[PDB]
Amino acid sequence: MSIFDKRVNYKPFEYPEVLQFTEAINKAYWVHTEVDFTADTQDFHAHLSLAEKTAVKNSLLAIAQIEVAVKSFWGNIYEHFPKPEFNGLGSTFAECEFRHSEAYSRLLEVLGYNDEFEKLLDVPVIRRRVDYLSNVLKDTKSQDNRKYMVSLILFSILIENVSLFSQFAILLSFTRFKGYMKNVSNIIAWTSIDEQIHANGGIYIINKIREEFPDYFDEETLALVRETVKDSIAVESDILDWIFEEGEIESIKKGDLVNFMKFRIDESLKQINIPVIFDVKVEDYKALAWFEEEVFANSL
Amino acid sequence: LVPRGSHMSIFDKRVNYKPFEYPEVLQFTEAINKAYWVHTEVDFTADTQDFHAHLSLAEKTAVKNSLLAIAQIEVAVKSFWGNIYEHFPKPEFNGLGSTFAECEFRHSEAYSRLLEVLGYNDEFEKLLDVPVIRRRVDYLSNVLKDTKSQDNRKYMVSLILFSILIENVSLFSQFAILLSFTRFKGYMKNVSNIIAWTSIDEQIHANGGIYIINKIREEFPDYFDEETLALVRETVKDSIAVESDILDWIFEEGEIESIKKGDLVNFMKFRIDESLKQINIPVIFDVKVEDYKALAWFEEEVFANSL
Amino acid sequence: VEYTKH
Ligand SMILES: [Mn+2]
Ligand SMILES: [Mn+2]
Ligand SMILES: [Mn+2]
Ligand SMILES: [Mn+2]
Repeated sequence: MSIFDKRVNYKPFEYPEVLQFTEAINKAYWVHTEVDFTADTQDFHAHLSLAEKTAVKNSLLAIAQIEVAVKSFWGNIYEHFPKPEFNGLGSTFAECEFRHSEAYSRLLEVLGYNDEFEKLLDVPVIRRRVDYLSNVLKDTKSQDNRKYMVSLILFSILIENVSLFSQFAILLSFTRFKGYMKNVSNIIAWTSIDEQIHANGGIYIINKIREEFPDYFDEETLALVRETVKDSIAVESDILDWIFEEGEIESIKKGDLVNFMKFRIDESLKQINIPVIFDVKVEDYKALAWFEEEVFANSL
Repeated sequence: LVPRGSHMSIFDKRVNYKPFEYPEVLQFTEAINKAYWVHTEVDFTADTQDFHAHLSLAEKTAVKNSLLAIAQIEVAVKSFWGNIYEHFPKPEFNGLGSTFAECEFRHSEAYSRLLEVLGYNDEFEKLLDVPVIRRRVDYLSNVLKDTKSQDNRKYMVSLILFSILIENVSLFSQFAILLSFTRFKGYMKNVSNIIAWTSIDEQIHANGGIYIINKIREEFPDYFDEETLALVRETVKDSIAVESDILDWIFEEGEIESIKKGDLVNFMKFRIDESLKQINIPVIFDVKVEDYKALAWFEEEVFANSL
Repeated sequence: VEYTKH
């Protein structure tokens, strides 16, 4: 049978590599109640400039825009790939996304941004972000396996692998270079690991579909993906202007963030056999090479 | 004090994430989070040596069949909890749903492991050769038939039976049998860890189910009508008959020292009644005193084998 | 029915 065909018997798994992803989540398991942010609030109050406060605030608002929501994609993958192991993968990632929504909802509460979050659609660049995220997710529930596969590609490479990562990076720069917001940075680092596992899980599925239905990856599909990515990267660049609306900060630069995102996209596209779009030079993408090491450091 | 003239129901879709209309959901998700476990934590070498050297055929067969019976429910795609948000479209119920659904995959992987470890994959594949198991499949299919029903009254019925039977009772005789080996003979300690942890999980799922049933009570009291309550009473009665016969198959090679069928049957009947009380439904069995205290050690042993 | 509440 194919990846789209229902198997009744639990084991053996047809796609046993699913367990590498579920085991990674299991090993990385965390909940927000493990962290207290009192010390972070004190530093925010006493030791951050207006520019810095606004970058922290807007970065968290941007994260919440994606994370504080019902995210139904992963919980529904079993409807498209009706295998016991993909119900497992889906349920593990879905639960994970609930731990995320609770974590970012708490950060909003603790920092006093619940009113601003409710009014976030007043920000023009955010409305453009809602449109592209909607575009990506629109065929999430389509019975047309080709339509859905585009949703899956764009969900994995953009939404899981890229959309949030500039905000993660901004928040981690405070801890790395100034030693502030250590606990926020714990949450961020754990979320970044989870989301990398989600994106890689999506890449794994996409490549299984490519092995079994190479015809789905046609010229129209590849062109749609590349254009949507280009439009979305332009939107996330403008997000950066709003995050830094009160001024540039010392710990991280917008230019470096844009190259970071462009680089992350290309690497994902390579992994699923789609032509690179930006071709970022080594000296540009090395600027935020510290990201991975900071994520690892703040994982404990 | 002042009741609302109108309000959105549990079946309507709230779009904004917080505040939660049903904040108590978090009691159940936090209990699961706190009890979090996977089978990879556990090594069964000692248990297999215990099994090999120190258990009789009657005992081995009780262990094997209790595990095949647990596996029959656990080693499967269990899509109920992952599906509840389709019926109660609230952010909090997606979180409860997702939390219990992931838990059930930790369960399926755990019992799949025990089957491979104990060498019972062949017996599991052919489990439908056992008559009493085919009858268990029938009563389970009746509970589960309106799981995906758009008709809310019927779905509510599925949920009641799902919670009081499948989550709260159907497994618990097997859990008790396996635990008895540790409590009374100090064998199978690691297996009993897995079972104790599963027991804790399934109690939380049943109580979460019960919470949801009680919220539906408040919002739609007209749903708990005469026919519906009677439909539940009858299905429960039948189900307990099948699970009694499951015991006869589990002990097919003879009765064992650490636990007895009659005590187990009164244990099941009792916990059914308690779950009925909790959703304001009249008791069915009305067990004792002092039958059901035969297995009053259950919870203590569960608490003990969780480390 | 879809709706908001705070
Ligand atoms: Mn997330
Ligand atoms: Mn994710
Ligand atoms: Mn279970
Ligand atoms: Mn359960």
